[PDB]
Amino acid sequence: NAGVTQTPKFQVLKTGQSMTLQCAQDMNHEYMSWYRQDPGMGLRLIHYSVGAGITDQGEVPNGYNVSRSTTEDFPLRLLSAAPSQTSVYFCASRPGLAGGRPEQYFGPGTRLTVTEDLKNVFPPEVAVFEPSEAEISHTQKATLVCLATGFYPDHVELSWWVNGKEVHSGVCTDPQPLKEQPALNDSRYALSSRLRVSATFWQDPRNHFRCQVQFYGLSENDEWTQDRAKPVTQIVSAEAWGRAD
Amino acid sequence: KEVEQNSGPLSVPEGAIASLNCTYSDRGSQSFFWYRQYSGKSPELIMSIYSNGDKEDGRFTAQLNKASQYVSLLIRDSQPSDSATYLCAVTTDSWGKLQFGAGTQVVVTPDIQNPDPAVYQLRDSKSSDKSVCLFTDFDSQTNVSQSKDSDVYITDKCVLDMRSMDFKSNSAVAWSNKSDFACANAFNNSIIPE
Repeated sequence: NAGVTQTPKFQVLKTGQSMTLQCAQDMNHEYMSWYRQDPGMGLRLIHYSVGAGITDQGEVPNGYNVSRSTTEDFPLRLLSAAPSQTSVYFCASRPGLAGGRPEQYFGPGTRLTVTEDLKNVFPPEVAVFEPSEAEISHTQKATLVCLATGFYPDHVELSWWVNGKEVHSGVCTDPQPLKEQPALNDSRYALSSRLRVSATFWQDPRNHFRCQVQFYGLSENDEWTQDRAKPVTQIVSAEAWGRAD
Repeated sequence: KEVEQNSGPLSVPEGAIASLNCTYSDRGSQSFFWYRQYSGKSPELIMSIYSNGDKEDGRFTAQLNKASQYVSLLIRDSQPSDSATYLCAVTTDSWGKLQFGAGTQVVVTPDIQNPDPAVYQLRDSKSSDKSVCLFTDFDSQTNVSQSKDSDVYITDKCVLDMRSMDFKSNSAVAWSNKSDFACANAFNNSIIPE
């Protein structure tokens, strides 16, 4: 009932820290692989394993170790993080030629950002902006905008909730964050989203709208010697009620 | 070894055919695949092909040409929900080692039936006059320009789909922290309106 699972979904590392990416496979598949994908080159095999007790090198094995002591688990290990290990890592599996088919099943990915200095981490500020009354009167529709600003790394999930239930219809979120400072390497990020409903739905004052941003940050007792609050993994949200206008 | 795809992003009008191809260097290759990956999601196998000619699955057609060493994917009657990245993969082992191409982003732009391009000022729900501007309801031929100011922020266009009304709209968002900033200025740079 699980399939391919990867833990953690997101991670920041300071350069030089080690980490282990877990990969677990429910379906008793013999063959497991690890890939990285970078915003330029598609998927590149790192290591693979045809069976428990057996691992082999992909085309970019360097800087990574792998182990396969059991059939279920294929953890990927980064001995000493370097910035160029910033990427999305996918674990994939397939029955493995005793089970026939060539279809590869992919985990949901683990986003990894390697930075020089953990003082670079900042949770998002999150705000909701209520619909224009001009839009309402010319279009009979009503767009709310959500703005999440000043976060680093760009490890967020933004969701819209109406009357307590997550919606997807009437929504778009920028696929890419804007860098607040484009020429800067550990620049903070801004994201926007819109939710559009009918004017009539927005004009009901018992309707509740919430933009929610789950940020992934510092966690399992990293040290924090600073003035501001530890930028931990947290949800930051903003909300508004309908307005009879 | 070479698996090589078309470079993107590729913009395709709703209703037309989106097409990708992929060339492969190793003449022995036995198996060819197209994976679809939505933004922030995982690659999902959508077509498998093994023999010369065409294979068909709903709106997807794969064609393999072994003599010329390419595989294609055609997405017939394209839908904006098809906007994703599509990845060629070719098998390189007598075990099934997969080599992937670099992927091509496909953008299927909606057919806006009743264009009503307008710019609206939105207010903060609580936060004491904070300012956001929304450009919305323009046609899909419309370009949105980054009005290159230091602290004026402008997103790419994005497409929302209200299923309950069969209505899609393009929009783009701009904002700035109170630097001589009003919605009139924000967008104008987007080349020549009406």
